[PDB]
Amino acid sequence: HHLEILQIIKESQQQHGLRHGDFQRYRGYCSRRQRRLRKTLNFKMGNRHKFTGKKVTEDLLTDNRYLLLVLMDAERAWSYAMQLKQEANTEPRKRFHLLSRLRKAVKHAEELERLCESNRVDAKTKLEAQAYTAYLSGMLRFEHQEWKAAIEAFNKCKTIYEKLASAFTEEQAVLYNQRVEEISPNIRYCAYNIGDQ
Amino acid sequence: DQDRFICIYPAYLNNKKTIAEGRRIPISKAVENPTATEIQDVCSAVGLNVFLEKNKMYSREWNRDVQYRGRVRVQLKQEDGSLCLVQFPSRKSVMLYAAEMIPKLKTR
Amino acid sequence: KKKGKLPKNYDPKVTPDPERWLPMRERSYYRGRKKGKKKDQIGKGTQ
RNA sequence: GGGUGUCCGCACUAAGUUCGGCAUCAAUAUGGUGACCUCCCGGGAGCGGGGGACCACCAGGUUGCCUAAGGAGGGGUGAACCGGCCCAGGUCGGAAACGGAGCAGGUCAAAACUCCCGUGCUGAUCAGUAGUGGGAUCGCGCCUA
Ligand SMILES: [K+]
Ligand SMILES: [K+]
Ligand SMILES: [K+]
Ligand SMILES: [K+]
Ligand SMILES: [K+]
Ligand SMILES: [Mg+2]
Ligand SMILES: [Mg+2]
Ligand SMILES: [Mg+2]
Ligand SMILES: [Mg+2]
Ligand SMILES: [Mg+2]
Ligand SMILES: [Mg+2]
Ligand SMILES: [Mg+2]
Ligand SMILES: [Mg+2]
Ligand SMILES: [Mg+2]
Ligand SMILES: [Mg+2]
Ligand SMILES: [Mg+2]
Ligand SMILES: [Mg+2]
Ligand SMILES: [Mg+2]
Ligand SMILES: [Mg+2]
Ligand SMILES: [Mg+2]
Ligand SMILES: [Mg+2]
Ligand SMILES: [Mg+2]
Ligand SMILES: [Mg+2]
Ligand SMILES: [Mg+2]
Ligand SMILES: [Mg+2]
Ligand SMILES: [Mg+2]
Ligand SMILES: [Mg+2]
Ligand SMILES: [Mg+2]
Ligand SMILES: [Mg+2]
Ligand SMILES: [Mg+2]
Ligand SMILES: [Mg+2]
Ligand SMILES: [Mg+2]
Ligand SMILES: [Mg+2]
Ligand SMILES: [Mg+2]
Repeated sequence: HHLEILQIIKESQQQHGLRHGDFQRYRGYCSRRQRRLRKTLNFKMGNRHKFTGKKVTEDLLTDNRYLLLVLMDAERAWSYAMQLKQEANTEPRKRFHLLSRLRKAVKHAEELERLCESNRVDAKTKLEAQAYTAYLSGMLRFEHQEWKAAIEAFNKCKTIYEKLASAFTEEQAVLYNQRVEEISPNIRYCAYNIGDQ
Repeated sequence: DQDRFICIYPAYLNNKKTIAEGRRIPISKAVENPTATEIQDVCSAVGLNVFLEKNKMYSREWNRDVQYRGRVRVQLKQEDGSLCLVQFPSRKSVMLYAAEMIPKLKTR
Repeated sequence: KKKGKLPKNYDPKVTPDPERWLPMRERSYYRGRKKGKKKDQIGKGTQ
């Protein structure tokens, strides 16, 4: 049924480095975790000497466990991108690699969002995924400085996470209120770039 | 006025030679292995003071063979600067004419 | 105390091997499981 | 008396360690370099001055409807003669000044080999650490009036 996405990412990132800012490590754990999930679930992309596309179809979605796999693809890209943003302050050609990754990060989330359109997944997870996709669409379309699309995705994101926050305990609401506070400055920056003309 | 005649070496027209090899005219118009003997025959035939130096060779010609041997000299102007024939005002034009006529002699 | 019954517990000579329970490689039967390991290695390896 | 550890060809999960196979996307604007092609101008030759089209390698500026990834990575090493350059002799053009195609000889390594780092997919590895379970329970500790 269920999946508390934002909580997963926040605790995982906090435990495995981003507390002291180590995007390279978190990418590493994110990769290792995908390896563990794949080896356990006997869901291998590639057998020696040949490669096959992993398609996360709708059936195995009953396991409420496979979505985490795709979520890990998306987190892996997103982390690598932020890593480059740090290395680009001194290598500017890195910026190009950065953008490529965010685009794939968004692509995974959109496919992930597509998976959560299934009638086998609960409403709360559908909102968490919609908010995640909106959020990455926002960070990509922010690094392209395309302010109107960025504010569209961030307002979609803020509205969704606010919908989730207003439904449960203030104790659990704290995390969601922290995400909206967490991206608010980008929102104000977007507005100041729109109202300049 | 013997020694101010312009020079024509076979290579300027040999379509199976390259520009680094000495060719001066487009490949479309040049002909295959034209010889100094053939060039002289056509230019004397059209009315030009020409003479064949059977014993001169182009520096750029490595092959020491009759078909590549030769230099043809053509008088283009009289001492006062006037043209021998208005029809051939420059070196290029002579080369082109040679290439045009050469195939009609004994190619058949 | 189930003991897979208990009459037999005293019937064949009162108790199991005195080494009994303890490390299985430590007991005096002293088997070290060669061809069974080998069969299980080769099994896991080959997939 | 109960609970629990001590026992096992046990099981699931999570964070780890060590190690092998395969794979390493492109579009461009511009600049340099080499070859061919094609235009002009000048000369009695050798040749001198200049203009475009296009191919392939390097750099590296903007980019992605290219991904399972695919960086403008590094190390060793690596030279024929149907590669580049320098070319005694010699040859060809020259009155000469000198210049051309260039032998012999020496000479220069971008690539391809190869080993990695990075990235992705693998296949394993440890008489395995932790957590929850299971079968098991005379022996042995520990926790419980
Ligand atoms: K070196
Ligand atoms: K050589
Ligand atoms: K010489
Ligand atoms: K030169
Ligand atoms: K016991
Ligand atoms: Mg975060
Ligand atoms: Mg890129
Ligand atoms: Mg931009
Ligand atoms: Mg036993
Ligand atoms: Mg492509
Ligand atoms: Mg192309
Ligand atoms: Mg394109
Ligand atoms: Mg390129
Ligand atoms: Mg540049
Ligand atoms: Mg023009
Ligand atoms: Mg010239
Ligand atoms: Mg020139
Ligand atoms: Mg390098
Ligand atoms: Mg080394
Ligand atoms: Mg070569
Ligand atoms: Mg030398
Ligand atoms: Mg000499
Ligand atoms: Mg000489
Ligand atoms: Mg001489
Ligand atoms: Mg010389
Ligand atoms: Mg020189
Ligand atoms: Mg040599
Ligand atoms: Mg190797
Ligand atoms: Mg690197
Ligand atoms: Mg146990
Ligand atoms: Mg037990
Ligand atoms: Mg069992
Ligand atoms: Mg059993
Ligand atoms: Mg029991």
